[PDB]
Amino acid sequence: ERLLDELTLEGVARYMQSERCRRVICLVGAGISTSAGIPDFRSPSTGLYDNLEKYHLPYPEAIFEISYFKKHPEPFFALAKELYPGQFKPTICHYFMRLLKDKGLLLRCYTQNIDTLERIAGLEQEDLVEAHGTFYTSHCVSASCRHEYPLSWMKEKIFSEVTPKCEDCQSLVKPDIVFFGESLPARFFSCMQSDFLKVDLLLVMGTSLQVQPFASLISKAPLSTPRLLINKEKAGQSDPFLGGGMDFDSKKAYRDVAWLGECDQGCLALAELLGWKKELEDLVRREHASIDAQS
Ligand SMILES: Cc1cc(C)nc(SCC(=O)Nc2ncc(Cc3cccc4ccccc34)s2)n1
Ligand SMILES: [Cl-]
Ligand SMILES: [Zn+2]
Repeated sequence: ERLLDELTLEGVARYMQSERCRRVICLVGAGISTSAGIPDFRSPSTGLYDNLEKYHLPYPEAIFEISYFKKHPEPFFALAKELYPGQFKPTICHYFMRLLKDKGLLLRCYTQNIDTLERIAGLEQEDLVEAHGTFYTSHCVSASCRHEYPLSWMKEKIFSEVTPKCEDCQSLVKPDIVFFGESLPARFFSCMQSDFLKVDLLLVMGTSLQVQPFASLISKAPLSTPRLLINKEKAGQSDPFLGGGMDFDSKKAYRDVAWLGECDQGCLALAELLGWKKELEDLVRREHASIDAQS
């Protein structure tokens, strides 16, 4: 009775092009941006926080915490300068999502990433749930002010090593990323409650589904909704020690498919099956050319 004729990428592609699949939700994480030269910011093994000792922190995790930021914002802003990407070129995976949008198939992209590449690739605010926030906008932290500043303004402050202060009230201005101690945006919960009633396919790309509540999203899909993981490692299965998890491989598997490899290569393989490879190549090459040519 299952919706996929077989538990393979080919089965997913046939399902996507059938009349049964009209609304796709993408859940994406750091694995979709590594080929753009942006390392994973939740990983202690990616060499982003190896030299925090210059910042003289009371403990290493203080730099992620909101109360420490509001008291001592300088370490965060110096780290932001050190980690600021040298270019923002979205990957094949980002542009595959733009094609889903262009084809009328994209219900929503939920991202754990803060790098803004989804927006550069042409996903609009309405299409996006930035579950961990984003650098795309920043706000004055004073509750009576909340003046919004664009990334161009925040970048200038970061690179000139001037602690960003609100022009209206002189309070700190903070990028709209979710620090430890802050709540996830209300938009995440609002959109989840509606979108998961409407989803025909979950495309899970570049996330190991380990950080909550973003990981628990997969259990919100209807039981029939196929779920395709494109990721370097299998993820989302039930923990044998702790315990709607992914079932790729048992005799009871019926809807979950794992494609294990680089996110770009998986999206390229899917686009090829769909007949979209030329469209995707042309889109990526033209957008990359435009980005390379920024003068
Ligand atoms: C600086 C910058 C600007 C843009 C547009 N894009 C990027 S992507 C590269 C990168 O990994 N950056 C990073 N900046 C800060 C990082 C750690 C961090 C520390 C404290 C709180 C966090 C709260 C939430 C999330 C992270 C937080 S990682 N980075
Ligand atoms: Cl993760
Ligand atoms: Zn202000």
